[PDB]
Amino acid sequence: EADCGLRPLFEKKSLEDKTERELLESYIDGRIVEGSDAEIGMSPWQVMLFRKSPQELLCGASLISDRWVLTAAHCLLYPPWDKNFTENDLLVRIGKHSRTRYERNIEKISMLEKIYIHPRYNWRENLDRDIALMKLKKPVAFSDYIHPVCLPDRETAASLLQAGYKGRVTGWGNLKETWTAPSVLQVVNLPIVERPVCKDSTRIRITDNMFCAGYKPDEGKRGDACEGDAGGPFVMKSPFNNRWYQMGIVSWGEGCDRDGKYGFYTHVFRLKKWIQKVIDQFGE
Ligand SMILES: C[C@@H]1CNc2c(cccc2S(=O)(=O)N[C@@H](CCCNC(=N)N)C(=O)N2CC[C@@H](C)C[C@@H]2C(=O)O)C1
Repeated sequence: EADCGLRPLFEKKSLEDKTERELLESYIDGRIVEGSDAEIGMSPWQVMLFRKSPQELLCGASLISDRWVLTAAHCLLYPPWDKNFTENDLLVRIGKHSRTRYERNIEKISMLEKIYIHPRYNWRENLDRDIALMKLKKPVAFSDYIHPVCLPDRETAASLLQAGYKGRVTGWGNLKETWTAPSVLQVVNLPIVERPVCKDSTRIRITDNMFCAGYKPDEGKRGDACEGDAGGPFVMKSPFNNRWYQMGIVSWGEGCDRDGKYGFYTHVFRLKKWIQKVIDQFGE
């Protein structure tokens, strides 16, 4: 996308969201709290993936063009639970801040033309390459509240996706609500963890198409990956062109809020080839 990574209400407008300068600095602070209410238009690529019959929220996602939504394959397909949603079992709302409040002339809704899951998406073991692209029927117009997010390049992925560096999840606590055995848009900034540690922390076979984020718990923080939503986006603001890049789809995890457990994600850049191939050779 020629226009992405720049929020209409922020970067385009010289203003900067309260908690962002702790992302560029990747500098951790003296606070127990981590996530709270997210401000108006703080993430204009956030997409609400819905089930049709009955009506319910499934996953979060991301607008990348006026045509393509990006998400975790699991949201659409999981045969251990015979979960196979077709194009017309699902819909999307964009520009939503309040979970239960229609903002007039502001929020949009759309049905899907087609669904594209990854071919060697290993849903049989560890949800390898948990990625999926959704094409829209009627295309959406970018306003102040709807804007596409950027995709990483080789320089950005090498320079940003390292341990200690920080990223950000946004959602509506779907996850938290689903596995607690909540209202307006949530934002919680998490740091990237060492792949040596990611492995170490889980009994489950991980791949390079996967990375983890969270806090090692000898530095007691209340920063949990469950305040967002499944299939949601992981984003990191680049200090080389101000642009916000999506780095990892919220993939999977063990339990939720606990010491020395981290949210694993799809390695977006590592699959940059696939995503782009379908936009270049299928839509428009
Ligand atoms: C290979 C994975 C391993 N784990 C699981 C699987 C399936 C069902 C439930 C689990 S869970 O209990 O460990 N945890 C849930 C919820 C925890 C969310 N953690 C995060 N920090 N993201 C989960 O990972 N998943 C991912 C797979 C889907 C199918 C169910 C469920 C979810 O709703 O996100 C398959």
